[PDB]
Amino acid sequence: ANPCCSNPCQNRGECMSTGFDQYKCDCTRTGFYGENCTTPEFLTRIKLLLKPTPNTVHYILTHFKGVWNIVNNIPFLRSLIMKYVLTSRSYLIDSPPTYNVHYGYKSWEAFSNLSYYTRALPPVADDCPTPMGVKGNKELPDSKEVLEKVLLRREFIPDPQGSNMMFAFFAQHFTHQFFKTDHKRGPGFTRGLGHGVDLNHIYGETLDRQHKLRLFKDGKLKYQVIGGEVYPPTVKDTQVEMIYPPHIPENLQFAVGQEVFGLVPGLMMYATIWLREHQRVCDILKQEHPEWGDEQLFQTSKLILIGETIKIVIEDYVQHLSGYHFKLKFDPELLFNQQFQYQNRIASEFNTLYHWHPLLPDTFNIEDQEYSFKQFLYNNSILLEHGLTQFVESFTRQIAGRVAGGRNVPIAVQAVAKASIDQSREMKYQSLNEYRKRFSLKPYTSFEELTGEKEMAAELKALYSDIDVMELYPALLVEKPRPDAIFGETMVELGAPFSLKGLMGNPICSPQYWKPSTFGGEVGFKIINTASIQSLICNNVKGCPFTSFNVQ
Amino acid sequence: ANPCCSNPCQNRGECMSTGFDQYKCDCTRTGFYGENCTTPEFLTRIKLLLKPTPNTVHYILTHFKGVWNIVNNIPFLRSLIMKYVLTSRSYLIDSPPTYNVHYGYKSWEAFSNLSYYTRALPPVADDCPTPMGVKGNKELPDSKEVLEKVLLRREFIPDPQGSNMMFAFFAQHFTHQFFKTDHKRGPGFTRGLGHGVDLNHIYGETLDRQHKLRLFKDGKLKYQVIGGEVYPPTVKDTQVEMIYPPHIPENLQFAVGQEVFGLVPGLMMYATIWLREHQRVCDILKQEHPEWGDEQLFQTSKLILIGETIKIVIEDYVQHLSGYHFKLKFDPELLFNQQFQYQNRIASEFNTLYHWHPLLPDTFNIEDQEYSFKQFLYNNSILLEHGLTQFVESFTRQIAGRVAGGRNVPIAVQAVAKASIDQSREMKYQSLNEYRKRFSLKPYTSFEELTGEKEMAAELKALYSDIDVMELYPALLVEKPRPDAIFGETMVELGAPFSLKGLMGNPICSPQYWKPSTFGGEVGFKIINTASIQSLICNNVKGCPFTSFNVQ
Ligand code: HEM
Ligand code: HEM
Ligand SMILES: C[C@H](C(=O)O)c1ccc(-c2ccccc2)c(F)c1
Ligand SMILES: C[C@H](C(=O)O)c1ccc(-c2ccccc2)c(F)c1
Ligand SMILES: *[C@@H]1O[C@H](CO)[C@@H](O)[C@H](O)[C@H]1NC(C)=O
Ligand SMILES: *[C@@H]1O[C@H](CO)[C@@H](O)[C@H](O)[C@H]1NC(C)=O
Ligand SMILES: *[C@@H]1O[C@H](CO)[C@@H](O)[C@H](O)[C@H]1NC(C)=O
Ligand SMILES: *[C@@H]1O[C@H](CO)[C@@H](O)[C@H](O)[C@H]1NC(C)=O
Ligand SMILES: *[C@@H]1O[C@H](CO)[C@@H](O)[C@H](O)[C@H]1NC(C)=O
Ligand SMILES: *[C@@H]1O[C@H](CO)[C@@H](O)[C@H](O)[C@H]1NC(C)=O
Repeated sequence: ANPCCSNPCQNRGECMSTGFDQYKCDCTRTGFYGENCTTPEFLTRIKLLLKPTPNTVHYILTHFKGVWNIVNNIPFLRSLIMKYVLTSRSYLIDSPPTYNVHYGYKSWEAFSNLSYYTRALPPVADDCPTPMGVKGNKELPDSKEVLEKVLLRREFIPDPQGSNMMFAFFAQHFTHQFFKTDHKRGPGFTRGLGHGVDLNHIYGETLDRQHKLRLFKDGKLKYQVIGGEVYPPTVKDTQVEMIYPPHIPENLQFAVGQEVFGLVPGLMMYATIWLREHQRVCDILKQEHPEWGDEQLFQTSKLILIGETIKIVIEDYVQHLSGYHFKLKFDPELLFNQQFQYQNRIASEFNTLYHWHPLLPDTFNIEDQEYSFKQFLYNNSILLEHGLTQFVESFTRQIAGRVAGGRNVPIAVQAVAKASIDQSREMKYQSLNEYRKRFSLKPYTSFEELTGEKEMAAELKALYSDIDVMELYPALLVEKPRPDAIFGETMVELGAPFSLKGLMGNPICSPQYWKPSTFGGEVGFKIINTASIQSLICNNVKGCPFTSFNVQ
Repeated sequence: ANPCCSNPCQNRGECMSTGFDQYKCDCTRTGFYGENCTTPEFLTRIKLLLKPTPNTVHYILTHFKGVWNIVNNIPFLRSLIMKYVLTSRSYLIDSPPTYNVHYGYKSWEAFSNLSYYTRALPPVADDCPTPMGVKGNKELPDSKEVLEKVLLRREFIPDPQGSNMMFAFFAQHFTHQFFKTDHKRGPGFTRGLGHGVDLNHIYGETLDRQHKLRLFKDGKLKYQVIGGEVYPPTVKDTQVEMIYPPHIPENLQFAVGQEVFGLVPGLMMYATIWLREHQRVCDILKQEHPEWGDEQLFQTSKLILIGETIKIVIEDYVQHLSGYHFKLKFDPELLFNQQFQYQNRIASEFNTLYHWHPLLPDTFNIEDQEYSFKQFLYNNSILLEHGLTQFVESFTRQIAGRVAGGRNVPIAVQAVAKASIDQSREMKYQSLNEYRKRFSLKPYTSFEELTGEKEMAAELKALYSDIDVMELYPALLVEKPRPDAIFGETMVELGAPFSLKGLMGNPICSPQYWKPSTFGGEVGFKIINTASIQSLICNNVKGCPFTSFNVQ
């Protein structure tokens, strides 16, 4: 019955109901006027007829390698480009935040309550007739059918871009500091109240935890030496709360920080590399500051490690991911002369679009072995069995599945994939098209336009019947990838704006923070400014195993 | 022993210890280079030799009434001026926040932990020799001596600017949503985790509270009709936790929202006016939105009331306070084209500089009576006895004490004044001069320069011996007021930057929020844009008592 159920306001205007069966669009600053913020203002016209499309843009970024190699060596230009990608991307995210599972309207509860993931688009009014608003049928197609028909994996489809199990697991570890659904409250609620790259997955979400994981000597994190390698301390020694199956023999119940990283050796591999890293910096810092004490050593390293993380995430992780030939750059000063909010609130659409389960192969091949999901899970004895060096070697040399394209979700995690479907639904999401539009994309005219092929498209059409009812999660995985890429337009276009705001909207990037002394001097500032995934592994892994997020 | 104890870094450069008995200044972006961020860069030189002083600036703003009457009538100019006071003021506040009681260095703990009030200047290293760093004696002068000698009130000194008990009590009520020391943790810790104008003092700091204070009908706040007037409901009925002396007969234990507002009828007078206001808007909104429900009515009104508050605070409260002839303006768009962070962390220095106890008269004269502190306190029977209209009349017609100038602290709240002295000390504050400098002021060369007279100045010199050791709180109250003003340079120059950031760094002011629909339409947007203290009282008080923050 809500007159805004039809989602009538275009170009980002807001729908306000002014009656019962009447509504109104707040086209403020949308650049468009008219009943539904549709009639563009003259200047809008100009901009529109001059702005390339994500694909043409993507094309240039993907081709002309030579030109790019010139561009990448002319600092001004590089900063000029990065600055723009940085600003244009960011302008797509509401900051300060608005809307959440419970609020389709601004509200102070929505703004102040940090327990909710924010929303890029409001939920759907509960009294709307069809689950996507007004379009489509009384109910969406059965998630089990959707799952099986176009999601489940038949033959493992490797990713053409090259993503290996180093990339796959980094993505798990990294995003898991912020993606932490409080399943006690419901999807839509988070436990990462730090809403970003705060490194809580290393240090603990709370002071008590952090304090239990800490050594209180030279600023270091607690640990243990097994074999000759440095591993996280036990749950029995530290007493931190970790999630482990009742049969772990104790002694393998590592502590770490993010309570769920004991569930997969790939996470614990990284969790150990970072513990190692923290300690390393404590040493580097302590050499510079004989006068410092345990806290300033700790607090300063945590700042450096957060810097390294943001550096690696843009110049290695996202670089690989992008496919672009342009050398992305992590340089805070780029936004010192730009209007930019140094704050972030993680949106559930970024949580949902980030369920990259179609990256997990069918077996984890750790040189001389090929473990099953069943044997890999919760098995840190494998980790102690092979040990980082030959783990970075194994995983560096092991492609991951393709995310976009369709039918690549391991039937092992099919329960998780269906869950993504079911939750988006209970969270009253909007169609893939509403989202596409919200992100300046052109809505798909047919399921086939979506997929770029016919059998899945066909199966979708049978199921959803109207392209304008196609759900966001499924369509992201069942979507025509760009050339020899891992994802399609939708995934890169929604996630990009989200990923860059949380990375650049971190306080260490603010003019007041971005200065040497913040990090313990000009030496700690290099640590951040010279960080790479290769350096992270070289410095903390036994033999300087060569690494990459790309399989050779 | 900390080599930074001497506070060697000038022009806002940060001190980093690089040794044990060696330090270093991070003059980044300070505009100055050289060992102590002292040698100005050429461009700095230009700015410096062209920037008037707070007093000459103040002069112009205080004089030339006619010229101002012209400027106040040419929109462009007015926006042009307000925009600059708004931007220049704000650039004096670290946002994102840095430093706190426990951290003299940036730290993630400092940044993320919302339980601490932030710090404009870092605390003093615990291993520094003298309590202000390196300068002064092993101990500051006895607070009791300082209190009695230059703080306590002899003969009531009324404020030459005109402040009445309407102003005095509004400042109490308003600032008390954000100034809420958690005396169980220690000074330096706050309970207003909303860090600003969120109106928790009306709605409750928490959802549970809010929910108990709420009616759940038409979006209204719970209440009761006594006589014929509308007053807050009881603690018995609602069950909210209020602070009241064990002898309040129940039935006079009003609920309200800020747990300490039952302690003084002046607070409860406002707390009842705002309850009334909320309800009023619920009615206005409901008329516009027959389709809305209890939540949207509630959440929307709260946003409007937060708007009115920011409107009244800049165009009436700060307007009066300022003494300026220029018409201040609350207009969010002024900052839509400016770099500005829409966030705020309340600093303890703002808490301390805001203890305006020298405003309280010796008796509360409520037309036909002159109550003593002892009879006014916790006495809401007086409120029910006289009743808002003749309360706004009484208080409108009653000057308040002068804050600056010296010796005007009611001996009745001398315990609170001494406490301000004690706590600043325990919180390891810095001298008035360090603060003056941090706020682009010229340090006082003598106690007499500070006071603008000799007996107190003399008593101070006996006591502190070095001007450079004079403490921030005392000097604020014992300071030469500007002409016929209530405070001096330091109070206006520190508190200004603070007060404007918290007011303008509110999400409702952000481009995404500042739009009609956010407030329920173009109607609720007027409520905000046409708000005045006179309107607030007219609409909710029995006979439209004329009001003002100025005594005739
Ligand atoms: C073998 C490793 C993996 C396993 C077994 C696995 C398993 C799961 C499970 C059981 C959930 C929770 C399902 C629910 O009840 O809602 C989940 C959530 C998630 N997974 Fe994975 N996953 C793995 C790898 C990945 C990878 C490589 C990514 C890539 C980014 C990923 C991203 C996510 C995200 C973003 C969530 C949501 C986090 C949250 O909201 O708490 N997963 N995964
Ligand atoms: C008759 C009313 C008043 C009484 C009896 C009173 C009493 C007190 C007391 C006992 C404290 C706490 C002292 C401590 O630190 O232990 C305090 C704090 C404070 N008072 Fe007053 N006061 C009154 C009026 C005012 C007014 C009119 C203002 C003007 C703004 C004011 C501003 C403050 C501020 C800013 C604080 C700090 C709040 C906090 O940090 O919790 N007070 N007052
Ligand atoms: C820098 C580049 C861009 O903005 O074009 C870029 C940045 C971020 C992403 C990105 C997209 C989805 C999930 C995580 C990151 C991406 F795919 C591409
Ligand atoms: C707007 C005006 C200005 O900046 O000049 C202004 C702003 C804030 C204050 C102010 C000063 C001391 C305590 C509280 C507020 C003030 F006294 C004057
Ligand atoms: C605006 O949208 C409504 C609802 O979708 C539609 O019925 C109406 O005709 C549209 N009007 C214009 C001018 O676009
Ligand atoms: C956040 O808000 C929702 C509803 O307003 C509520 O269910 C949840 O408990 C809130 N959490 C807190 C800590 O206020
Ligand atoms: C765990 O790893 C060990 C050693 O790598 C392996 O032999 C075993 O099969 C795994 N555990 C399970 C339950 O499969
Ligand atoms: C810098 O500050 C220190 C400590 O106050 C002082 O002793 C030193 O002489 C100053 N040097 C310069 C060049 O300002
Ligand atoms: C904030 O920090 C201080 C010390 O680090 C601590 O005492 C306080 O409990 C912290 N609060 C929270 C919520 O972390
Ligand atoms: C409170 O004030 C009322 C009305 O002004 C007065 O009659 C009464 O004596 C006071 N209460 C007490 C306990 O004295």
